Amino acid sequence: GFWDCSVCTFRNSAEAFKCSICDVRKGTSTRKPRIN
Amino acid sequence: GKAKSRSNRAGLQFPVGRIHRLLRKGNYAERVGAGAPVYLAAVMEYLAAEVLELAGNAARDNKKTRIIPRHLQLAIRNDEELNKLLSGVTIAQGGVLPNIQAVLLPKKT
Amino acid sequence: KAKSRSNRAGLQFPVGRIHRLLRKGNYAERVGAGAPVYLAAVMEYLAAEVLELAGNAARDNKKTRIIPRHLQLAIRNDEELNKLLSGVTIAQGGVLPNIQAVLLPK
Amino acid sequence: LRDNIQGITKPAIRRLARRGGVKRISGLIYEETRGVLKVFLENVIRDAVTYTEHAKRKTVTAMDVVYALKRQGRTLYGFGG
Amino acid sequence: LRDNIQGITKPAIRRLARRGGVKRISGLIYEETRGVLKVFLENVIRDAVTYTEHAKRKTVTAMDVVYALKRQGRTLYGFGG
Amino acid sequence: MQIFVKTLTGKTITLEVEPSDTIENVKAKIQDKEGIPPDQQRLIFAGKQLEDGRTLSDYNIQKESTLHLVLRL
Amino acid sequence: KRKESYAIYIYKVLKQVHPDTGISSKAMSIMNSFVNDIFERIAAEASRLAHYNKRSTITSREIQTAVRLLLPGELAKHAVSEGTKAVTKYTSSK
Amino acid sequence: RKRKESYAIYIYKVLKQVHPDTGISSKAMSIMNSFVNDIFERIAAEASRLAHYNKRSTITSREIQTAVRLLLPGELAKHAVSEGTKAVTKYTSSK
Amino acid sequence: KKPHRYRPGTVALREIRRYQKSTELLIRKLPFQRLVREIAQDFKTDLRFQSSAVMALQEASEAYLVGLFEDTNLCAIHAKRVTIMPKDIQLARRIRGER
Amino acid sequence: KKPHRYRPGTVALREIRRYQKSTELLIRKLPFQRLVREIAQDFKTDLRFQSSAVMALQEASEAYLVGLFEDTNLCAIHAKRVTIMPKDIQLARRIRGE
DNA sequence: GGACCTGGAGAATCCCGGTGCCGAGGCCGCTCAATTGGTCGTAGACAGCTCTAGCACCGCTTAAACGCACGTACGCGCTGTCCCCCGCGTTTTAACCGCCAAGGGGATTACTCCCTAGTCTCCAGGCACGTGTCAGATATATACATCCTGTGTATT
DNA sequence: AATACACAGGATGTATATATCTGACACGTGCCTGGAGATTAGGGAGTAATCCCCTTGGCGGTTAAAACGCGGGGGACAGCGCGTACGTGCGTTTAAGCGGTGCTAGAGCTGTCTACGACCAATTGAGCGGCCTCGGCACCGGGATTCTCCAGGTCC
Ligand SMILES: [Zn+2]
Repeated sequence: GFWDCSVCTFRNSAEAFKCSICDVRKGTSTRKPRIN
Repeated sequence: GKAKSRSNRAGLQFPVGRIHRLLRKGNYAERVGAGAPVYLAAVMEYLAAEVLELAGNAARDNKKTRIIPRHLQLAIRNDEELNKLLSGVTIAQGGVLPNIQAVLLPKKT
Repeated sequence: KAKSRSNRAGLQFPVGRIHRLLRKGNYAERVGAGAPVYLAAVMEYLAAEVLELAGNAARDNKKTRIIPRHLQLAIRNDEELNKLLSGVTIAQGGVLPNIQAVLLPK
Repeated sequence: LRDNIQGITKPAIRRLARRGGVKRISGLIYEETRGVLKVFLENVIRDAVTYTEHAKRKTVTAMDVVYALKRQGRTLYGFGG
Repeated sequence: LRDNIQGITKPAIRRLARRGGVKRISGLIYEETRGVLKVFLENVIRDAVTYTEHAKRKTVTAMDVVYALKRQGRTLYGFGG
Repeated sequence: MQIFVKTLTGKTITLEVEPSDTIENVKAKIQDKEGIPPDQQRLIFAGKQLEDGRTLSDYNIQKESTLHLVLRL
Repeated sequence: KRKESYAIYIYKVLKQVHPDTGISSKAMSIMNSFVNDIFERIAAEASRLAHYNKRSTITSREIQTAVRLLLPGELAKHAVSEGTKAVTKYTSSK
Repeated sequence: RKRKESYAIYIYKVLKQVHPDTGISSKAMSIMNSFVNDIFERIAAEASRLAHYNKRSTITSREIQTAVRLLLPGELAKHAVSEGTKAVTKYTSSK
Repeated sequence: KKPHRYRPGTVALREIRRYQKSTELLIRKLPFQRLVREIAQDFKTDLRFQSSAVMALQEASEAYLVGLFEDTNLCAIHAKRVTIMPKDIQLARRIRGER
Repeated sequence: KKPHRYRPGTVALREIRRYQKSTELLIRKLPFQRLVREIAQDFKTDLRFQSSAVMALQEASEAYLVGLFEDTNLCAIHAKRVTIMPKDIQLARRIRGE
């Protein structure tokens, strides 16, 4: 599995809890991460 | 037939009947409707689920299984709306976020 | 052959009206006997204090009536009243005369 | 109804500054004050209009404005309630 | 119980300032911090003992302190309520 | 070939490239326009991090492509 | 459509303290709002005290403790004295 | 020995439903309990005031909805309103 | 010959005393009404307003702005200046808690 | 020959990081408890305190002090400085509304 | 010669294993609070009507907003000095952990009875209209009060 | 010979007195809804009595933290020079504001009538308190890597 990021658009590993590129924290199922 | 608790009927986990009793005996109005405890239970369940999910993801990063106050503190202060809702709350044994002003830092390229 | 409770308590503020407001205001299942009397007395004292100060302010200003400016002056110049009313704004009240020392030519 | 924020003219902002006790004013204060006023009004009017919507009414009254201000720590005296 | 306000020692105030993010501290900060802490404690303990006396008790509980802080605008999570 | 670089700042930088061109030249063009060295440049497209040793055609990049730039220091 | 307010009582208190002084309509509205605010604050604090203490009755002791918790310094002392005097006068007369 | 109710088991059930393999400490559970209590009391007080303003004697789902729309920030309020509407609709259409 | 010319500072102090002595609305009423209608237009269409509501909005807004300018002046004086700049407003609003 | 000596301003940053990552109590418990008992003496004679009461008081007081120091640091940086002085504390307490 | 650059030494923090204690977690028994079923009154929805007051438009004064010119005072950058605070060391000091002992007071139970909710009857206090005088706003004319520029002349 | 400084005079601005005239406040009148008085009755709260949990006072030892002293460097604060960006004032330009008239949407009330919530009694399962373990997490120890800092080489 994986989880896409709403900021960097880069797919992140399923067992990862932040983007390894844009450092944006993993978002909740309902509310997505902000611009920054 | 068999009794069916209202919480199971509404598809919730929080106690609909207990919230109904608290509304009834809490000096809020003369009467309390039927759907008011259901709506209130849904709202509280959602607001607790969001915090618990973020705190779980925060705890797994720290290579820990047990949730502590620090994870809750970090999750609340890093979120914007959650911080806005809880702006006048102090969490015991939560600490503070890491933050140092740029002018105090040493010379950087 | 009926005597109002306000007259018996020695008060100018109503007592039965405040008892009704407490009873219908969703504050408890019961309302005692002396609670409206105590509440009315406290409210009357506070109003009397504010009115005395404002009336003194207006008279010294060569007026007969009381305007919101006098209320604002009396409220903001008293430390206890300012603390009690730290979150309230008065319409058409103005502000106290205050200017910083370093802004004056000397 | 467009760009009506510009109706708050520079002399008015200078007048409001004078009542606060200010002597010298920079040439970039006016935009900041306009932004602050716009955000404040957005908050209060949002609260007032949702109070009006719950009452099943099509008119914003003074009581709705006072109630909106009261739930923000900005109690107002002199318009009833 | 004669003079224990001095028990809040200089290293403790320095540590609290460090957690606050302060790099350099002047030598006159300690008296100011002591006074501010004394005033805050006076207010909260006055409210707590008022609640304690009303309930006809002789022991100040955790709920008294939580309620005293709640009325003052600083709610506390992690002790009940 | 026209490509837009949607940097996380919010700027849509536009550059001209060639379908068989290497990623290194595309990176160098940004340094020509902005000044960000290719070492510090990170390109994101369809969840794939491009490498200077490959080419645009190797990543199935078509016309009117949109790219993202991330600074990693 | 009989609306009601505290106007006549405030006027009577004013004439009690200052015999030859008037009051404008907007000052009247401000004093009305002040009275309503004081009433609601003290009532809410008394209700909270009753709920905390596991009781369902608001008495004069609840109001006294609410006034102490809400008014600062000399205001609280004078209000407590006034309330005690009013209650002890109301009780002695049947 | 005397009963003292709380929200512990429901918090734990929601946690297990979201994170199957994560526990909670005692202080964290107490903090979550206080959070739920605070939210309940806030919304109930707002609904009470808003019902009293319009000279009404009962508080219903509409008052709770308006209180939620008043007390929460944007996205949180929207999602909570959606959740409440769905829960009430499911509750009604079942006997 | 040369017309009388006050030095920079006297007219500002004169205006400070004047507007600290009076209690009238300082923003023209009709432009503020139009701004109020503009802002509310994005929350409900064909809304209508009572005049007293507009007056209450204006009173509260002016009180808030005067308080904010007072805090800005205090912050400017702290930084050893006489003028007010946007960073002073930002510091006051950051310390207050509005951001 | 010269023993190692850090330049001024480096141990301070280390302390800042160390105390910004921990969540313990920075004041000794016994002196703070004695201070609490002294302050409460002026209101009622022969009072008694639950341990949770003293702990809650200490946690709240430390949170308040940390927030005050944060605001003080902002005020000091505003005036083009690095060192905090009582003027900054007073300005912070004036703007906050205390 | 001085500034840019580097190398080596040293202290601090992080990663990796290994051991041990107690707090989270699931179970068991009970008991009381949620649930089901039925009855009864009224709060609230819905329709109909009246009439205030909110909106739109026009037309004319006229104070306020606007644009431009000129100069001065204040914001900002740079430089130099000195004393205060930081970092490290050595010697005190009292916080902290551990046990033991005593009793004040929170917590609960049972009993009695006074106080408040609810009801009906009666009537007067408090509110809505209507009316009229005078406090305050507005206009006009002197008269006192700070602000500014220029100069005599005494000091240096 | 120079330069500051108090003084004198012009000049705006503000404070004071006087006439008038208009609308808002203060008072009277009538009536109708809401507070007062009497009577009933059920439960809330006071109060005595008991048990035992938790708070307070005491003593000993171990050792980390607080207290005192010293040397120096980075920062706070004063002083000076420049220049540009606001403040003041004048001559046009725009649009707010006052008064008036006309339209009708929507608040505000009144009258019906039914669905919905309160209240009570019985009964069954959800939820709480006490127990008993184990596995996560804390602590110790050791080495490995990261980050400062000054002593010399060399090039500009
Ligand atoms: Zn990302």
